[PDB]
Amino acid sequence: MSLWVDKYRPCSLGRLDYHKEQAAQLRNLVQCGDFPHLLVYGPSGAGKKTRIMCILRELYGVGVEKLRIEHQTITTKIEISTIASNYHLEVNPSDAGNSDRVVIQEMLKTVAQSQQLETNSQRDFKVVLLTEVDKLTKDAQHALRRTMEKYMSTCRLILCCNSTSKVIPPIRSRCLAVRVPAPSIEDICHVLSTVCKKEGLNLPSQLAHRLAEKSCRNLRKALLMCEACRVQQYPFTADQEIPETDWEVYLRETANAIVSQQTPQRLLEVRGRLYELLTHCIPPEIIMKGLLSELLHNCDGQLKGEVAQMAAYYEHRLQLGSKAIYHLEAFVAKFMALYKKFMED
Amino acid sequence: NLPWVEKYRPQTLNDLISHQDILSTIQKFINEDRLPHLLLYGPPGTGKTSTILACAKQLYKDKEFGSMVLELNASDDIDIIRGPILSFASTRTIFKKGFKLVILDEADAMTQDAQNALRRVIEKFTENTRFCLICNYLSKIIPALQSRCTRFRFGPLTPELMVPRLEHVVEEEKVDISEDGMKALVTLSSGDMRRALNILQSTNMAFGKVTEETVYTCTGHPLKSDIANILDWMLNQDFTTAYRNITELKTLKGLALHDILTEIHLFVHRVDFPSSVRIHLLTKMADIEYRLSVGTNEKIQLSSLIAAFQVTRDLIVA
Amino acid sequence: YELPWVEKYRPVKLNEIVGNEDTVSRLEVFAREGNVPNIIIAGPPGTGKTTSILCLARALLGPALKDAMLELNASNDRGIDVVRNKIKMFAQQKVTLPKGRHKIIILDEADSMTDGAQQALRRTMEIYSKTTRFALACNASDKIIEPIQSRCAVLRYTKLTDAQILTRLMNVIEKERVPYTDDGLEAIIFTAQGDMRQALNNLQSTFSGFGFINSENVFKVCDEPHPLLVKEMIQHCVNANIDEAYKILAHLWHLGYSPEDIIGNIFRVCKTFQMAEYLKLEFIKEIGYTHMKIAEGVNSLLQMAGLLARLCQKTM
Amino acid sequence: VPWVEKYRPFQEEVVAVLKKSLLPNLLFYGPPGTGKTSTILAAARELFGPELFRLRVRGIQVVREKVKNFAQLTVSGPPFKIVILDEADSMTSAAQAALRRTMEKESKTTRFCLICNYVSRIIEPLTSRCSKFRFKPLSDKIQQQRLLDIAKKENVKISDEGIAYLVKVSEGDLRKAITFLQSATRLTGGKEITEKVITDIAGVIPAEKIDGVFAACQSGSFDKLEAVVKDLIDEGHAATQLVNQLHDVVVENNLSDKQKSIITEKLAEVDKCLADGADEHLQLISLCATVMQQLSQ
Amino acid sequence: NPVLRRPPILEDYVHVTSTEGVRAYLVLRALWVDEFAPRHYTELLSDDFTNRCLLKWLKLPKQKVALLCGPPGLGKTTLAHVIARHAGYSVVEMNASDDRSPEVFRTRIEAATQMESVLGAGGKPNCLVIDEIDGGGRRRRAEGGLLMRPIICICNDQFAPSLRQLKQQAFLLHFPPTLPSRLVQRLQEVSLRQGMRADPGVLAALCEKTDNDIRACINTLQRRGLFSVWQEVFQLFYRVLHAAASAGEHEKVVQGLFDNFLRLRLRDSSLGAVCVALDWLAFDDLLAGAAHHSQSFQLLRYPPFLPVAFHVLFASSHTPRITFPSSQQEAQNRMSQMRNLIQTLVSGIAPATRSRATPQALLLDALCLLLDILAPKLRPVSTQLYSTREKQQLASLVGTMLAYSLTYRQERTPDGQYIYRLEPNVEELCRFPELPARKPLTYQTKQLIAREIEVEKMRRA
Ligand SMILES: Nc1ncnc2c1ncn2[C@@H]1O[C@H](COP(=O)(O)OP(=O)(O)OP(=O)(O)O)[C@@H](O)[C@H]1O
Ligand SMILES: Nc1ncnc2c1ncn2[C@@H]1O[C@H](COP(=O)(O)OP(=O)(O)OP(=O)(O)O)[C@@H](O)[C@H]1O
Ligand SMILES: Nc1ncnc2c1ncn2[C@@H]1O[C@H](COP(=O)(O)OP(=O)(O)OP(=O)(O)O)[C@@H](O)[C@H]1O
Ligand SMILES: Nc1ncnc2c1ncn2[C@@H]1O[C@H](COP(=O)(O)OP(=O)(O)O)[C@@H](O)[C@H]1O
Ligand SMILES: [Mg+2]
Ligand SMILES: [Mg+2]
Repeated sequence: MSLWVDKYRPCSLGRLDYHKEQAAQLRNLVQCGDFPHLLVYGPSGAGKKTRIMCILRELYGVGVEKLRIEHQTITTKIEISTIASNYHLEVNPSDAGNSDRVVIQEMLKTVAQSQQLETNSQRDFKVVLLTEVDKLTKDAQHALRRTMEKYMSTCRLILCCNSTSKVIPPIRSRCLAVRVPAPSIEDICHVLSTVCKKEGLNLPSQLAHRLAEKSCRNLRKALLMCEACRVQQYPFTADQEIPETDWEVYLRETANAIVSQQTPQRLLEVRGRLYELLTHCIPPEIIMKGLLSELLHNCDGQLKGEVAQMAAYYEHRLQLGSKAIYHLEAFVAKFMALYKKFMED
Repeated sequence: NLPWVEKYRPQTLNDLISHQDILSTIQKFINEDRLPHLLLYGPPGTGKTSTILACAKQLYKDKEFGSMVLELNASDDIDIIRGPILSFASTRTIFKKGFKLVILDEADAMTQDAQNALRRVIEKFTENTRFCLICNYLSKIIPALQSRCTRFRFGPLTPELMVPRLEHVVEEEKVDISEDGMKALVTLSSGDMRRALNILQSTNMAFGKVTEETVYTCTGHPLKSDIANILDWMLNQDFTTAYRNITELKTLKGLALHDILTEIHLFVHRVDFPSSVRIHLLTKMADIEYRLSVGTNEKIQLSSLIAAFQVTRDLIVA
Repeated sequence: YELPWVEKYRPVKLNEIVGNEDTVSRLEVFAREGNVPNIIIAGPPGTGKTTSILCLARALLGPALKDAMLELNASNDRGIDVVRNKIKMFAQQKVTLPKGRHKIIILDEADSMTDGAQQALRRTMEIYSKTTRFALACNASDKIIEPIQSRCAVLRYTKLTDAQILTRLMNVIEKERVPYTDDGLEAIIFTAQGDMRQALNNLQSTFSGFGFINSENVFKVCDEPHPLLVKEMIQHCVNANIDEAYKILAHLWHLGYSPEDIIGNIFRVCKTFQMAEYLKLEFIKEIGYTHMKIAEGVNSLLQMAGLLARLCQKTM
Repeated sequence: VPWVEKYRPFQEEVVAVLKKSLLPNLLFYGPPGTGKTSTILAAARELFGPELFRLRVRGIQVVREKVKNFAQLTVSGPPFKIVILDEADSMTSAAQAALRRTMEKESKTTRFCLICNYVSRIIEPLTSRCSKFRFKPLSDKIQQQRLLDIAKKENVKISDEGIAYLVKVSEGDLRKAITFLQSATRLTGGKEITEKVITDIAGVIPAEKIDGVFAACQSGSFDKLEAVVKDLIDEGHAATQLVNQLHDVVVENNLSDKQKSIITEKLAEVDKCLADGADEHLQLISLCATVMQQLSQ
Repeated sequence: NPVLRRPPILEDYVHVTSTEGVRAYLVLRALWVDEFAPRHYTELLSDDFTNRCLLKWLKLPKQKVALLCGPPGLGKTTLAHVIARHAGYSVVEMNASDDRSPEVFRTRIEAATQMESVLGAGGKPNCLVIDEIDGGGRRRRAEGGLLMRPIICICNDQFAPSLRQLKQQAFLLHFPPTLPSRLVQRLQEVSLRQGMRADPGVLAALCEKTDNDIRACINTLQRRGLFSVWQEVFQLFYRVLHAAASAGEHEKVVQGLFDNFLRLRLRDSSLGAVCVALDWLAFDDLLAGAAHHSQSFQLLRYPPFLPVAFHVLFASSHTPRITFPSSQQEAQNRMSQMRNLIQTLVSGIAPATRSRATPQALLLDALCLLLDILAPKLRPVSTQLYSTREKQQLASLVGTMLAYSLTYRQERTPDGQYIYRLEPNVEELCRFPELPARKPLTYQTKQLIAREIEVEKMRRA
C-alpha cells in the first residue's frame, strides 16, 4: 500500500478516472446475465489489469482482492506458479514454454471441476484469467478456444494482451473484444494531480505535461517517474530534472554513437551495446523501436522514410529468424551505410 | 454404387497405361529373378500401387498371396520397422519358395531415423526379402536408404494415353460427355487418373451430364474465358473498375486466388510481354503466392496482383 | 543369385579404403598399437564409416570377434533401458583378450538414440573404459551430446573426391568387365555426389538395366532432372534470358519432375558452374530462399518461375 | 443461451442427389452461417430415417482411431455411413494429411462430409477424393430483414441504418451481426445501440482516424506521421484493421494508377509482415512513410 | 519489341492500354591415474582453494548439502574422496547408470544416509556423491532439509534454478584454476615409476599442450582444428577449396565468423561488405529455422556456403589475429543468468497478493523502483522524526521493499572490507555501464534500512 501505482489503483469500475463510458458499459454487461468471455487488449500501462480487477470486483464480492499463491504441475512434468482467489484463477501460460497448450487444458479442467464444488454464491462460473495471450502458440490458442467451447457453462475466460495481431481469429470470433486505449495527456495529468493532491502535495501543470509526454502515455511509467522526482526533490519546479530508466538512456547513447561515426569499429562497439541491451532481457522489438525513434531525431527529413522502411523490414526478418543480434546488426550496418552515403554527399 | 476409382482399378498388367517400359523392366526382373528392391515415386494417382500389386499378383497366386506379401502403409504409424516388418523379413516362406515381398505405401511419411532402421533391415535380409517403397517425393527419402534400391519415376499420364481409359468408363457408366467436356476433364486431371475419375463421378452425380462448363463449375476451377477477362481488365481498365470487376466475378463464381494466380501465371508466359516486364510480373506474382500461404487477407493480395499488372501499362505502352 | 555390388565388393581390410587417407592411416595405427580409445565417426553417408569400424574390430579382436564385439543398429532397440541393461551387462561381461585388446561396442547410426540414452551411456563408457571401448558412428556429429565427444576421439569423414570414386568404380569394372565410356563414368560420378555406396548401386543398376554404361542409360535408370538442361537453365539466367530459362523449366515440369528435385539439381549444378564468385554466392542465396519456400509447402511452378526471374534480375 | 444457435438455419437440392446415390466424399464450404451442418443433418435424417443415428466429430490420432472403431463396426442394412468432421480447416496440415489417409481404407464402409472455410483446407483431398459444394451466403437485403426481425422480437432499440452498419461490419456472412447485436445490447443495457458502439464492438477504426492519417500523409512532414501513428497505436486499434480500412479507402479514391498500385503493394507487404507477427508500430510507420512518398509528389 | 501499335493481322492477341488510353496490343500465343591417485593430504597440489577449505566444513558451520561449481580440471571428483581418506570417513558414489526413478532414488540414498557401517567404529561415517544430475530433483530436495551426512552433486553452475534451492544450505568453496606450479614436479617423480625420460621443457610443453590437464598429462607418458578453416577464409578455384575443406563442425564456425569479421581491417568503407555478410548470416539463421520447422534434410546443403560467403568478401593477405568465439556463448549464458534472476525476483513479489504487473513490464520499469528508494542521507539519529515525517518517508520505503522482499545485507570482499549490497541484487539487472553513475546509499544508511526491515518483519504479526 506504499507505492502510488498500487495505493491509488481504484477498486471498482465506478471510481475510474478515464474511459468512464467503457466502465459504464462493462457495469451494464456484468449487471445483466449471461456473462461472456472477454478479450481485453490495449497498450501496456493503460489500465487493462485495473479494468479487469474492477470487473471482478463488480462480478464477485470484495473477496476477489484476497489473492493467494498457487502452485500446480502438469504432465508431459512441468511445475508452474499461479495466482488465484476464491472465485478466480490467474495464470500466464506462456511462461511454460511450448508446453503452454497442455497447462492451459489442465488448468481449465481443474477450474471447471472445482467450480461445481459449491462455488456458486454469486455466479454460476469461475473466471480463468490469462495474461499476455499474444505470446501463446497457435496450437495453444486452438486448444484454448476448443476448451473455451467445451466448458463455457461452468467457467468464463478473460484474456489480456498488448495486441491482437498474434491472436488467432477463431479466439477473437468467440470472445468479446474490450479495447482499452492509452489515456490522453490530459487524463494522465489529472490522475497525476489527483494522486499528487490526495497524497497532500502540489504538482504544477507544466511538470505534469512533461511527465505525461515523457511517459509516452504509459500511466505506470508516469506514476513511477512522479514518485521518483518527488523523493528526489519535493519542491517541484518547471525545470525539474525528471529521471528515466537506464536502458532508455543506454539505447539513446547507442543511437548517438551510431550517428557519430560510421565505421566498422564503431559498428562492433554498437554490437557490444546491443549485447548489453539484450542481456537485460529487453525485447528486440523494443530495442528496434527505440533505436529508430532516436535515429529519426538526427536524420534529415528526406532520409527518414528509407530509415523507417529499413527498420520495419529488418524487424520483420528478426521475427522470422531466431538470432536477434543478426538482424539488429544488419539494420545498424545498413543505417550506417546509408547515413555515410548521404552525409558524405 | 461403388465409386469408379476402385470399381475400375486395373487388375492385370495389361490394364496399366503409359508405363509400358517400366512394366516391361519389372516383368523382366520378375522372370529372370533379379528383382531388386523397388523405389517408385511420382505425382499422386499414377498407378504405382496398382502396378506393384499387379506384378505381385502375377508372381503370387491369391492362395499364397496373403502369406507371402506384407502390404503396409507408413502413415498408419519406428515400431512398424522393428515389429511386423522385421518379423516378416526375419523368416522365410510358409508354403512356396523364393523371396518374400513387402510393399510400403506412402513411404515418404517415415521419419529419418525410421528410414535408417528400415535401411538396416533391408540390408540385413536383402537375399530373401524384397522391398517396394512407394512415395510421392524422392527428396523425402534418406540418401542412404535410396542407395539400396532402384528408383523408378512414374510420370504424369499424358492425355492421349489416358483418354482411352476414360472412354471405357464412359461406355460402361452411361454418361453423355461432350468433346470440350472430355478436354476439360483431361486438363483439370493434370495427369492424375484418380483425379480424373473422381471429377467424372462428381460431375455425373451433380448434373448427369459432362461438359466443360459443367465440370468447371463442379470442381470450382476458373474458366479460361474468366482468366482472359481478368487479364484484359488488369491490362486495360483503370484500377478502381478493374478491382470492382475482379471482385464481383470472384465473389459471384466463388473463385480462389490461388487458381486465379496460377492461370494468370500461365497466360503471362503465354502472351508476349517485354522481358523486363515479364521478370517484374513473375517476381510480383511469386511474392503474392507466397503471401497467400501464411494466411493473409485475400482482398489485399488480389489488389496487389492488380497493382503488379497496373504498373506495367504505362511501361508497355511506351 | 549374386550379392549386390555394394556388398560383393565391400572392402574387407583398412588397406583398401579410398576414403579420408589420414583417418584410414590413423585407424591402421590404432589397429597395430591395439589400445585404441573410444572413437566417434561422423560425416557424409556411405563414405565407409561402418566398413572402417567393422574392419578395425575384426583386425583387433580376430577370432574373438564373435563374442568380444557387440553391435547395435537402428534396426535394433537402443532405448534407455537397453543401454542400461544390454550395454552395461555386456561391459561387465568377462572376456579374456590379449593385452592390447578390449571389448568393442559398436553403435552405428549413433545419432539416432535419444538424449537420455546417450546420457546413460556416458557413465558406462566412463566406468568400464579399462576393458571396454566404444565405436560410435553417425552422419551428424551435432546429434551426439558434447560430453560423449569430449571423452572420444572424433574422426571426421568427408565426401570422397571424384578421383577416388573413379578409381573404385574402375576397379569394379575390371572385376566385372562391364563395357563403359567416359561420358558414362562422368555421369555416374555426378550421380554419386561423393558417395561410394550410391555410385556402386547406381552403376550396378545401370549395368543390370542396359549392360553397356553410357550417359544415356545412366540417366535412364537414374532418372533425374538432366544436369545439362539445368546447365543451360543457369547459363540463360546469367545472360538474363528469362524466356529461354522458362522454356527449359516448363519442359522439365511437363516431364513431371517434382519442384524439389528440380531445385536440388539446380543448386547442385550451381556448385560447379563456371561463373563469377560473388554472383554465384548471390545465386546460391536466392536458390536457398526459394528452397525454403518450396520445402515449407509453396511448391508451385510459379515459385520456380519467380526463382528464374530473380536470378535474371540479380545480374540486372 | 446465444442467439446464434437460437436462430441458425436455398440448398435443399443437394439432399436429393445424396438420396439419389442409391457416393463421393462430401465437402461443404462457404460462410459459416449458411446452415451447412443443419443441411447435412437433415440429409442424413432423410436418407437413414429416424431409427438410424450417426457419429459427429482437437487431435488427429484420436480422431482417426475413433474413425476406425466406428467404421470397422458392421451395419444392419443405408450401406455407407457418412462422417462429418466439421471445422476441417481448423485442422493442421499434418492432421489433414493423416485424415486424408484415414479417408482411405475406410471408404469401403464409411464416407466423409467435411465442413470448412474452403481453400484454407489442404489440397490432396480437396482435389479429387471429394465432391465439393459451395453454400452461398444470404443476400444483404434478406439479412437486413432478418436482423430487423431479431431486433423486434428481442426488443432491441436499433435503427435501420444501424442494422445496415451492423450487416456491413459483418462482411459476407451471418451470425456475426447477430452476436454483435447481442453483445451491443448487453453492453448498452438495451437503452440504445448507436453506430459508434457497433464500431467499437466490431473493432472497426472510426473513419475520422483514417481521414486524419491521410491528412498527415498529405502534409509532407514526417513528424505528423509519427504523431498520428503513435496516437493510433495508443488507441489500441489492430494494425490489420487499419490496413484493411485504408485499403478499402485507397482502392476507390481518385489517386493515380501508379500511386494506387504502389500503396496497395505496400499494403500487401505490410499485411504479410503482420501475419508473421512483426511489430505493429514499425509496420504502420513504414506504410505511412510510403503513403507520404506517393502523396507528396 | 513485342509491343504492337495496332492489332496483329493473322494471330491472336490481347490489348493493353495506358492510363490515358493510348492503347497497345500484345501477341497472345498458345592404470596410472588410480596408482598415482592421492592417498593422504600430502599428495594434494598447490594453488587449490577447494581441498584446503572443504575439510573445515566436513568435520563432524551446520550446512546440510554441498555443490560443485567452476571450470573442470580442479580434481573435484577426487576432492571428497581425499577428504574422507584424510578424515577416515567412508565414500559412496553413484551415477545415472541405474534407472533413476524417485523410488529408486529413495532406495539408493536412504540406506546410504541413515544406516551405519558393518565394520569398526572408525570407518562408520560415510560420504556421498551424486553424478550426472541432469523427477529426481524433488527427491533430492525432499531429504535435503533434514539429513545429517552431506551429499555432493556434480555440476558447474551455481545459478541453476534447481541448485539454488539446495544452495542456500551449502558451504560452497571457491574454485580457482589449479596452476601447474607443482604439476611439472609431480609428473617428474611419476616418470621414475614409468622409467621413460622426458625433458623438463618438454614436460612443460606437454602441460601447456593439454591446458595443464593432469588426467591427460599422466596418460601422455605413453585441441580443436577449427582455427584452420578461419585461416583459410580470412586470408589467402580458391573457393572450391573451402567447400572441399570446411568439413568440420558448423555452428561454432558460424560463431567464429560472426565474432571475427569485424576485427579484420581490410577497409573502412566496407559497409556494403559487412551488409552482405550480415545478409548471409541472417540467411543461415533462416535456414536453421526452416530445416527444423520442416523436416527437410535436403534444405541444409546450403549452410556450408557461409564460410565461403565470408571468403571473397573478406579474403586478403595475412593480417588478422583470429580468436576463438565466445561472444554468443557469453550472451547466451548471461541471458540465462538474467532470466533466472528475474524468476528469483518475481517469485517472491508478484504471487504475494500484490504487484499487478507483468514481469516484462516490471523489468522495463524497475529503474524508478531504485530511484524511489534513494532515501535521505542526513543520518537520522532520534528514535522519532527521522529527518522528515516517517509516514511519507523511510517507513514507506521499508514497506515497499518488504512488499518486493528487498533487503540490504552484509558483504565482505576478498580484500577484507565491509560491503552492503541489496539481497535480491537487482542493480545488475536494471543498471547499465557507460552512463553517469548515480551515487549509491551509504553503508550507515543500509544498516539503518536493514534494521527497520528486520523490525517491520516482526511488527507484521
Ligand atoms: N495407369 C493407370 N491405368 C488405369 N487406371 C489407373 C492408372 N493409374 C491410376 N489409375 C486409377 O487410379 C486409381 C488410383 O491408383 P493408385 O492409387 O494405384 O495410384 P498411385 O500412383 O500408386 O497413387 P498413390 O500413391 O496416391 O496411391 C486406381 O484404382 C485406378 O482406378
Ligand atoms: N572408401 C571406400 N572404398 C570403397 N568402398 C567404399 C568406401 N566407402 C564406402 N564404400 C562402399 O559403400 C558401402 C557402404 O559403406 P558403409 O556401410 O561403411 O557406409 P557409412 O559411411 O558408414 O554410412 P552410413 O552410416 O550412412 O550407412 C561399403 O560396403 C562399400 O561397398
Ligand atoms: N590436488 C590434486 N592433487 C593430486 N592430483 C590431483 C589434484 N587435483 C587433481 N588431481 C588429478 O587430476 C585428475 C582429475 O581427476 P578428477 O576426476 O578428480 O577431476 P575433476 O576435475 O573432478 O573432473 P572433471 O575435469 O572431469 O570435471 C586426476 O588424475 C587427479 O588425480
Ligand atoms: N482510473 C484510474 N485511476 C487511477 N489509476 C489508474 C487508473 N487506471 C489505471 N491506473 C493505474 O495505471 C496502472 C496501469 O497498470 P495496468 O492495469 O497493468 O496497465 P495495462 O494492464 O493496461 O498494461 C495501474 O497500476 C493503475 O494503478
Ligand atoms: Mg496408388
Ligand atoms: Mg554406414
